[PDB]
Amino acid sequence: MKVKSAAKKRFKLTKSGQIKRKHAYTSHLAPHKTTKQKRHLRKQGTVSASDFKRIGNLI
Amino acid sequence: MRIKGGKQTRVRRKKWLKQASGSFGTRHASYKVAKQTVIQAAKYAYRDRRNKKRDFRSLWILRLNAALREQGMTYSVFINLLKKHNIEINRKVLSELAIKEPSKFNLIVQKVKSEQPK
Amino acid sequence: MELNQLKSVPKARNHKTKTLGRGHGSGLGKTSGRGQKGQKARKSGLTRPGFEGGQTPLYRRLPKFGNARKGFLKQEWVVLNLNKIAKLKLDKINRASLIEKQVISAKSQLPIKLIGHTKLEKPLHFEVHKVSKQALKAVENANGSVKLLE
RNA sequence: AAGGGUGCUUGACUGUGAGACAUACAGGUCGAACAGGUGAGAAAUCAGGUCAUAGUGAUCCGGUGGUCCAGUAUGGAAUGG
RNA sequence: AAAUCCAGGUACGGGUGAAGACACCCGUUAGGCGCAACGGGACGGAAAGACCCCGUGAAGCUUUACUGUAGCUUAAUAUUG
RNA sequence: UUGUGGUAGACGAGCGUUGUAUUGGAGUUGAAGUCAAAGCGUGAGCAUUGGUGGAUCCAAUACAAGUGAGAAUGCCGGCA
RNA sequence: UUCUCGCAGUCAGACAGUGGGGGAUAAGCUUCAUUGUCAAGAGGGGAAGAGCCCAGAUCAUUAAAUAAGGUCCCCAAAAUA
RNA sequence: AGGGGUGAAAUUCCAAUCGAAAUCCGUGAUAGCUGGUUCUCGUCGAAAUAGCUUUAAGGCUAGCGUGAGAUCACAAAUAAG
RNA sequence: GUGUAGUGGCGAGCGAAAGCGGAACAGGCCAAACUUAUCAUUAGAUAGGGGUUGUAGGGCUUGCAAUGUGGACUUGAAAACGAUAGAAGAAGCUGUUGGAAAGCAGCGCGCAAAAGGGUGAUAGCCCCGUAUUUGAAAUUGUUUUCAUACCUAGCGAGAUCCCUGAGUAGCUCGGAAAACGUUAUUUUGAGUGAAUCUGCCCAGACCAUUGGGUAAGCCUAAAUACUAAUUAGUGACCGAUAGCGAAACAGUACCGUGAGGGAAAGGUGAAAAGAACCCAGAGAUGGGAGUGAAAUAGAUUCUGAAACCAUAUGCCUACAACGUGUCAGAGCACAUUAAUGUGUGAUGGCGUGCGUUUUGAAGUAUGAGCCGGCGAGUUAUGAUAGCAAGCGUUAGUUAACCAGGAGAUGGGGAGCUGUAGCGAAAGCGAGUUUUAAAAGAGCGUUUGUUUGUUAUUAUAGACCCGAAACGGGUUGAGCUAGUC
RNA sequence: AGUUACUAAGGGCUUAUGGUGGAUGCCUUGGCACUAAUAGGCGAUGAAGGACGUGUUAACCUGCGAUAAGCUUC
Ligand SMILES: [Mg+2]
Ligand SMILES: [Mg+2]
Ligand SMILES: [Mg+2]
Ligand SMILES: [Mg+2]
Ligand SMILES: [Mg+2]
Ligand SMILES: [Mg+2]
Ligand SMILES: [Mg+2]
Ligand SMILES: [Mg+2]
Ligand SMILES: [Mg+2]
Ligand SMILES: [Mg+2]
Ligand SMILES: [Mg+2]
Ligand SMILES: [Mg+2]
Ligand SMILES: [Mg+2]
Ligand SMILES: [Mg+2]
Ligand SMILES: [Mg+2]
Ligand SMILES: [Mg+2]
Ligand SMILES: [Mg+2]
Ligand SMILES: [Mg+2]
Ligand SMILES: [Mg+2]
Ligand SMILES: [Mg+2]
Ligand SMILES: [Mg+2]
Ligand SMILES: [Mg+2]
Ligand SMILES: [Mg+2]
Ligand SMILES: [Mg+2]
Ligand SMILES: [Mg+2]
Ligand SMILES: [Mg+2]
Ligand SMILES: [Mg+2]
Ligand SMILES: [Mg+2]
Ligand SMILES: [Mg+2]
Ligand SMILES: [Mg+2]
Ligand SMILES: [Mg+2]
Ligand SMILES: [Mg+2]
Ligand SMILES: [Mg+2]
Ligand SMILES: [Mg+2]
Ligand SMILES: [Mg+2]
Ligand SMILES: [Mg+2]
Ligand SMILES: [Mg+2]
Ligand SMILES: [Mg+2]
Ligand SMILES: [Mg+2]
Ligand SMILES: [Mg+2]
Ligand SMILES: [Mg+2]
Ligand SMILES: [Mg+2]
Ligand SMILES: [Mg+2]
Ligand SMILES: [Mg+2]
Ligand SMILES: [Mg+2]
Ligand SMILES: [Mg+2]
Ligand SMILES: [Mg+2]
Ligand SMILES: [Mg+2]
Ligand SMILES: [Mg+2]
Ligand SMILES: [Mg+2]
Ligand SMILES: [Mg+2]
Ligand SMILES: [Mg+2]
Ligand SMILES: [Mg+2]
Ligand SMILES: [Mg+2]
Ligand SMILES: [Mg+2]
Ligand SMILES: [Mg+2]
Ligand SMILES: [Mg+2]
Ligand SMILES: [Mg+2]
Ligand SMILES: [Mg+2]
Ligand SMILES: [Mg+2]
Ligand SMILES: [Mg+2]
Ligand SMILES: [Mg+2]
Ligand SMILES: [Mg+2]
Ligand SMILES: [Mg+2]
Ligand SMILES: [Mg+2]
Ligand SMILES: [Mg+2]
Ligand SMILES: [Mg+2]
Ligand SMILES: [Mg+2]
Ligand SMILES: [Mg+2]
Ligand SMILES: [Mg+2]
Ligand SMILES: [Mg+2]
Ligand SMILES: [Mg+2]
Ligand SMILES: [Mg+2]
Ligand SMILES: [Mg+2]
Ligand SMILES: [Mg+2]
Ligand SMILES: [Mg+2]
Ligand SMILES: [Mg+2]
Ligand SMILES: [Mg+2]
Ligand SMILES: [Mg+2]
Repeated sequence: MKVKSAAKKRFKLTKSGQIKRKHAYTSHLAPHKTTKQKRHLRKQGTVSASDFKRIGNLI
Repeated sequence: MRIKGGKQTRVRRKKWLKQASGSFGTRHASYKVAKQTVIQAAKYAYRDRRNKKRDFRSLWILRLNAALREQGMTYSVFINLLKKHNIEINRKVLSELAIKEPSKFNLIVQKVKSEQPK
Repeated sequence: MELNQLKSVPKARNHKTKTLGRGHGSGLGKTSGRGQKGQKARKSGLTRPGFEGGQTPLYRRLPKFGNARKGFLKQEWVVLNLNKIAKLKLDKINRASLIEKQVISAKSQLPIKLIGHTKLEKPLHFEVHKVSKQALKAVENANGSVKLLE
């Protein structure tokens, strides 16, 4: 099996197996979002349980 | 390792054929029709065990009802008198008494008729 | 045990094999567990991994991570940790001493780094390319010493 | 009163954010409180856009500004982060 | 010989039922089995409906649909003074 | 004591076929096959006797599978 | 019936009662909310009926008491006023 | 001589075949579509719903099943206030 | 190394080069300088000597030391090991069932032979063979020894002079090769075009410093790939629907103009001893006789299943509405895997098949005429999870390869997982990222590894059957259309 | 007047037998996959593959080539 080249470059793993990710809606059209929204989307997150199984076998 | 089927299919097929012995023509010759008839016959046998339990009760009730009408009493009141007198006898044995032992059956009806309940 | 009576430990060798084609009595006949007349019941299989039926998959929806050092490899380091080095039995910890103990391979030239905070009782004499300030403080709080190779 | 007028102003701030609402996911909504430096006011207090709910489009690609990161032997540069 | 054929010992009327019954419910009629006839029914037989729809099916054809290309035409350059 | 209808499906426990490895046993005084019978099991299944047959087969514990047929307008052969 | 992990199937539903929308207070119509059954559930009543009523089949018994429903005959079971 | 031939032109004919022969090869083309999928017993036992989908006969996540483990009460059910 | 760096409508996907561990190992030779001889020597050509490079080499002039070692090498001579026929090769009788002994039983024997085949059943000692010891006139293979050709040789000094592969390397315009979808490196269709050891190329655009290497000339054993064929042998491979399509005279019969497509079919008995002879018949043939253990083993030739077709003992059936059965039930006829027995069923109650797909099928939906055989969840390489075993806290485990029986295994620690995490990264480190912040927040401040089995999954055709099609090659104008 | 058996043209069930048929079982001068060696070519000095012919011998198969079911030598 080959690791998907798109699964990597977008999902980093951690010590306990959580898969770190970046928030979307952070590429352009900035004035259409509030500074609260922008500063909340700047921080990184982890995949939800509904996607953890699908990303585990993808990596 | 080429395992070849032989004596396995024939034995389990001949079991079904043996069960469907005494059927009409192809229903005992061909394995397929024989298998269907055995399954259907098993369903019939299952259903008629339950239905036998009910039909024989009905026949005993009919015979007992007739035996009482000759003496002027009805089935609906005979069972009520039996309960009030605490007598506990199957309608089967009561019908067997009325067919085999008329004198002793008449003794039971005489006591339930008038004697004080309990 | 003899060759005419040989037995495995219970619940180690034989497990219930799910035979998918042999009759309905096993609960795995006819359909064989695929369902009914749908995509997952054909010979093709289970589509592609990560597919969402045409909706943009999760990876295609999220931004890509950035690689600052493009085309480079991180410089690997051999790290001696203080919490476990006490369990190891040796004094005057240099590169040569680690080779006989086989913590480091003799055919490796990676630089040695010292890391750790856990207090140690007996003194050790390290020969390390790099050492933390507080790791050195712990080592020198005992009667040990550390020399920084260059 | 959350409506009208006047004076002074630009919080239509920076770094964040315990806890919740609603949600398949992605996203959305409210927010106490902390640090920095301000505006109004004697002060208490209020100000992280409007009486509230519509006014918006993911990823990829490339462009612009800044930058305490990288710079394929070394110093730069190219090219990236 | 032939297509056909789940096993059959294969009535009619009203009703019922997957909505038009030889087989179900309630009634009526009918000794067993042929032969010659004629086609009412067995939604009769032959042809995995050609009509309609569906498939991110195929093929043929058309064009100012898109992307290309044979050919035709123009210029630079080499053979070229 | 509470229970035991059941499709899709999940889980557990078993039967049977062929061969191999270890043990033991039967067989021209008749093995397999094959037919019949008024047997034994909860189920896959397993015996007893007799006829035919003429040389291999059985039991136990493990292991490996081309390992289980009623349907595919399924293929082949035979016969209605 | 909450939390974590392994393996699924399901994305065509139907009818009955009740409250409505579309239709015409028509549909065994179509689209919702809710209570049940069938799907995946036999038995008894409804003459016959997937969805109505009574209920939930481990096997055997020619034992007894009952639910819906019924007691002239078919067909088990009644009498008084 | 076949993304070719021939055609007093009908999509004519090209070995009983022609919207583009016959045969072999890539090839076991692909088919979200039909059909089929072979021994037994026991425990439990659904759904036909929401959102997204060039999606509507398909797919993914959530909801409902099953196996293992944890949570003993503050968790979840049945009644009264 | 790793599915890593990277490359991808950054989508499906693709995927090295270093380094490390192994198998094998080998380096040689031309052009130019310089020189010799000859070509109307206009040679700028032919045939020789000299030379083969990078810690630069060679030529020019001048000396010392050399007569060797080794080849990818020619002829011969000799020897050894084989290949293509073969020779020798131990050990048993008696009795019993039986047609037949080799089975069975008693008493023995041989073995460097107990692999196998045949012999009237199942033989170590009946036979052929096998283990072992041997043998080649003739052809041929490998290796070794001796001689013999050919090639093959070091370290200095001075001169400061000469040579070192040109339409070549670069550059421009279109393509391509490399993992790369064109780009440092490699290659080329068109055009242009250099320099000469203070030289030229390279170290992912490019420049400078440092370093590495010598393009535009050639040849090169070994490890590597494969088996139509010859010899020996093996198989938890097949055993006439299986195995090659073909166990038989199979690419045959047969189909088609052709390319092409393409079957079925094995077994008497130890030995033919294959049935002389008689009877019926025209004869085949049948019934006896005979041979044989068996003729119901008879050439129709091992065993002989079911569907299917006939005969018969026993029971029932011609007023009867039937998914053909089930529960009761007389009478009739028998006697068994001795069992409240078996065969039939006058009559009464109840009763609309099996799979498929559907909300719902007795179905006026679908699939099967019947019987028998065949017929659909696998393998290889990885990931996750459950269960179990081995080893354990500086753990755990080997891959290739070598030896060993086509073995378990030993050597082989290259590597892989875990041991410290955080960050895009330099970097820091039980902390780290964000930030002016140490505050706050995110992630961490611990529970391993290698196998066996099961389940799921990824790449492969991936449970089986089925398209209309698409692309590449060949065969067809004996029919037909046109032309000659 | 009333209740009554014998009928079986034919059919049904059970059992037994005979016939068509070649399933199952046992076996194989045959296949398949490999191991260890050998070898890796033939041809104008006429090849591979075929036609024809050759017997004391019907055809077919095999062998052989007018020296024709075989010729010489070791
Ligand atoms: Mg079979
Ligand atoms: Mg099931
Ligand atoms: Mg499943
Ligand atoms: Mg469906
Ligand atoms: Mg299906
Ligand atoms: Mg499905
Ligand atoms: Mg879309
Ligand atoms: Mg104001
Ligand atoms: Mg305001
Ligand atoms: Mg783009
Ligand atoms: Mg650099
Ligand atoms: Mg016929
Ligand atoms: Mg109706
Ligand atoms: Mg159709
Ligand atoms: Mg299309
Ligand atoms: Mg297409
Ligand atoms: Mg021109
Ligand atoms: Mg159950
Ligand atoms: Mg066995
Ligand atoms: Mg026998
Ligand atoms: Mg099979
Ligand atoms: Mg609904
Ligand atoms: Mg609906
Ligand atoms: Mg309604
Ligand atoms: Mg309404
Ligand atoms: Mg309505
Ligand atoms: Mg409706
Ligand atoms: Mg359904
Ligand atoms: Mg019901
Ligand atoms: Mg009813
Ligand atoms: Mg129950
Ligand atoms: Mg009662
Ligand atoms: Mg009542
Ligand atoms: Mg009555
Ligand atoms: Mg095309
Ligand atoms: Mg037309
Ligand atoms: Mg034609
Ligand atoms: Mg196919
Ligand atoms: Mg398709
Ligand atoms: Mg249940
Ligand atoms: Mg529901
Ligand atoms: Mg709903
Ligand atoms: Mg679809
Ligand atoms: Mg789901
Ligand atoms: Mg000899
Ligand atoms: Mg001998
Ligand atoms: Mg022998
Ligand atoms: Mg260059
Ligand atoms: Mg390429
Ligand atoms: Mg140089
Ligand atoms: Mg560089
Ligand atoms: Mg050079
Ligand atoms: Mg064959
Ligand atoms: Mg055959
Ligand atoms: Mg021919
Ligand atoms: Mg005879
Ligand atoms: Mg025959
Ligand atoms: Mg025979
Ligand atoms: Mg009669
Ligand atoms: Mg009458
Ligand atoms: Mg009737
Ligand atoms: Mg009847
Ligand atoms: Mg009856
Ligand atoms: Mg009926
Ligand atoms: Mg089935
Ligand atoms: Mg339908
Ligand atoms: Mg329908
Ligand atoms: Mg019908
Ligand atoms: Mg139809
Ligand atoms: Mg259909
Ligand atoms: Mg049909
Ligand atoms: Mg069949
Ligand atoms: Mg595991
Ligand atoms: Mg090993
Ligand atoms: Mg913290
Ligand atoms: Mg362990
Ligand atoms: Mg002509
Ligand atoms: Mg007769
Ligand atoms: Mg008869």
